[PDB]
Amino acid sequence: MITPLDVPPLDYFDEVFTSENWMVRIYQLKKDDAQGRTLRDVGELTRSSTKTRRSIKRPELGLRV
Amino acid sequence: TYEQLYKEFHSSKSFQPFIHLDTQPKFAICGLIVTLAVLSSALFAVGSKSSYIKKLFFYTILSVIGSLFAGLTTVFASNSFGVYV
Amino acid sequence: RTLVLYDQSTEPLEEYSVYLKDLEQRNYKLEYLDINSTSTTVDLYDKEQRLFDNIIVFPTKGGKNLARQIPVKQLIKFFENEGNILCMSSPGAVPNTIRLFLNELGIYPSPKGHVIRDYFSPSSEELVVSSNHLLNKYVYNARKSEDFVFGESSAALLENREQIVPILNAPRTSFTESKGKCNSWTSGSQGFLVVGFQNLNNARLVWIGSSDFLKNKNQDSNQEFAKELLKWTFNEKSVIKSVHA
Amino acid sequence: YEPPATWENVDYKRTIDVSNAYISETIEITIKNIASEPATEYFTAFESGIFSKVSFFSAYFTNEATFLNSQLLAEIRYGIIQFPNAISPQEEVSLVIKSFYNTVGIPYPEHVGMSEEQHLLWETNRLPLSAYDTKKASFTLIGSSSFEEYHPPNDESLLGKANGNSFEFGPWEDIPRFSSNETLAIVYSHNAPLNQVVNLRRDIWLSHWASTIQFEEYYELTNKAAKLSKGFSRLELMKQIQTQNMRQTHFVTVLDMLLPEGATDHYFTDLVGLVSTSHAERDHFFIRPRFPIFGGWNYNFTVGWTNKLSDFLHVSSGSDEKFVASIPILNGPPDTVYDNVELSVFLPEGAEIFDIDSPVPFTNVSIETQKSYFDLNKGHVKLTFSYRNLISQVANGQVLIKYDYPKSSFFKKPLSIACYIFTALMGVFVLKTL
Ligand SMILES: *[C@@H]1O[C@H](CO)[C@@H](O)[C@H](O)[C@H]1NC(C)=O
Ligand SMILES: *[C@@H]1O[C@H](CO)[C@@H](O)[C@H](O)[C@H]1NC(C)=O
Repeated sequence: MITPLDVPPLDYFDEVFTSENWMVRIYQLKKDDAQGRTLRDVGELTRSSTKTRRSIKRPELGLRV
Repeated sequence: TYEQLYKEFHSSKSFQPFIHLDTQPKFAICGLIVTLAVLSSALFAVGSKSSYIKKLFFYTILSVIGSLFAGLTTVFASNSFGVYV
Repeated sequence: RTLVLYDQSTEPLEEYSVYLKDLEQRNYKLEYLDINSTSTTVDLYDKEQRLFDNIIVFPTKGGKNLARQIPVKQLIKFFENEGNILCMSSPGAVPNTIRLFLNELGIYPSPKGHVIRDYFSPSSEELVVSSNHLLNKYVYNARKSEDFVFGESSAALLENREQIVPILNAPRTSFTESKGKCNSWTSGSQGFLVVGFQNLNNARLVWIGSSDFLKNKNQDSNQEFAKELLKWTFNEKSVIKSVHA
Repeated sequence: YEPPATWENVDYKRTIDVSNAYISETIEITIKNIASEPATEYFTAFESGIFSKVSFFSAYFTNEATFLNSQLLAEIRYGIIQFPNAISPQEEVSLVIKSFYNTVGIPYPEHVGMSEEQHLLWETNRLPLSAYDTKKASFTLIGSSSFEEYHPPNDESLLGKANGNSFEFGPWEDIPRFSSNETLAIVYSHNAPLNQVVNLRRDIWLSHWASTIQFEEYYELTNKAAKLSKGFSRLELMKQIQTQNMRQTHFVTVLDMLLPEGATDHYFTDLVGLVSTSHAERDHFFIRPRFPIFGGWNYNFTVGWTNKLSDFLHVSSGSDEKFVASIPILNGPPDTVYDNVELSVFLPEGAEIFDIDSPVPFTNVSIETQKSYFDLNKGHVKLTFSYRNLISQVANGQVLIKYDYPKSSFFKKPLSIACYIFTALMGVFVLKTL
């Protein structure tokens, strides 16, 4: 048995074809982000849009080279 | 002139085929039988020991006939199999 | 072409004419727009058609007005389609939509309370940044030493990626001190005051960390720097193309 | 170049029907002759863009069914109309012109879901573009459910008046000549699949021994409708067809070829083999592609069949060895548009053409030879026409070939095989006796 909550979403690929009986499935690589973000961040931004809010948090990151 | 060719087209008679395509397999088999019932005599003649001139004569005289019959069976069979002419 | 957002309450447009007139003298056709008076929104896209080629977001004070006018998910899609952007900020003006958009790019501005200050300064009254802090030659290269005037600026942290283009820096001594007991946003030379960004499609954003940089009352000290930064921002100073490979 | 002003349009009403995947313009004009020597000419003006793609241009009097000698010429461009009888210096005569373009409006949103309806955008000229001074003019659009404009003009006079089934325009009392300063752009609803055949080549194999004429066609089909956003997803497709939503969707699922009267031995083939989803009923061949052709997808396939030859040939009257053949020029899906047509007729091994006539002006005609099964010398005689712009159901003509086929070359076909068999036997003889 398979439940719809099992399979996680696919963030780096996007489906472009699948046969009548779902036998052969053809996916395509997504083009890398224009702004330089990791596509997982784009995914989490598009699936979690309204509730994912944080007031203020100083980001922790390495000193700019 | 398109008008006069189109006038001549309808006026004329239709096309009557030489040998209908429904009775060509019959001729195909009845010619396939004959074209081998004769071409075996050719090989028997050439194999048989006799005068060279007589062998040549009794080979070509009944080889031309087998040639014609095979060249007329290979059209009826080709039409009957679905690859016309 | 260019669109010009502003807010009369926070900062009147009458103190920015000198530069916008300089734009009107270079064939730019810019339509002014208010933030509250116009209840009807503005349309950047109609059926996948970019209307404007440039955007200038003068200081605002957050609110639901800006958030209605241009949300993040629309501004990203506009900037991605070769749309240049200029953007300003200050500890008196930190729009939430601007902050979230810049955070999505990689630039992190300061929050409302935090303000930069430097005790080692020739003029105590306001911030004077020396022309030795220029970090990128193609944007602006100082022919002669000068002093850019800033007032109540707000430095920004930068991530480590290949698109961000630091243009100015803050003096090493300076530091951001907030009213409350919050940790200093940026300490030392790690805090940048003017920061560009170049998309992979050759779109260009420029964030200026002070509302007092472009005011017409300051045009004797930082005239040429502003007139070159506004050229670089609108893709008309350093553009390269390869003809035959 | 401007034609000598000689006529005056005393009425000019034009109607454009956008209902069948190609613009079909119909202009009804009453015309008066300027007082001068009786002239017999007329120059209709097409824009240089539209004139590049026009596939049919007819013109006839309202009173008389018969047509005129309408012809195209060879930056406004012109088409020539010429009257049978010279018009009087001062006379009034009605006339009707029908043109069939090959350009349809581009999808406006361009990205629609597979269940939404698509809207198309078309750019034409509002004020009539004529080579003479026009007195009264009216414009009308028909054939769609809903019309809307796009960047409407401020002036009220230049604004369309909506109607229940049509979109008319107010008559203009005085229009000067060569006025093309207003580029109207209009969007309209349209749910057809917008087929387009980028390349068609159809072969017609005559054969007198078997007395059968067999057709073989190779379609390269492209859908021009709005592409689908978010990419393909079989789940949505197979969940929407189970509900009654397959009314007029804009993707191709089944094509309906219309063959001649009695066809046999139908086949439908693809580049990667045989397609099994075909169905041949009476006078209709239904075809299901491998995948549904959404917007922007290409499908290249082949379809063939066979007919009795007695319906297309006719032996002449004076002699029994002069034949006249009337080959149909197009029979495909109901409403497509062909961007190139290559019509090849393969007359038998020893034919010899005497006359060639076509009812639609072709671009190129040539004669070669091509060898086929049991063609042991010079093969068949191939006669190929090349047409450029053709419509599916209004470019209905018949190419008339007139050739001869003497019995001295009808019976050479068995003899040319008898020669090989006899040579092989006479070679085996020498090889075995030496
Ligand atoms: C709204 O805009 C007007 C523009 O003149 C300004 O004067 C006013 O202060 C603004 N009100 C706000 C931002 O609440
Ligand atoms: C017409 O077809 C012939 C035959 O191949 C070719 O030689 C000639 O160049 C063609 N002309 C045009 C204008 O297409």
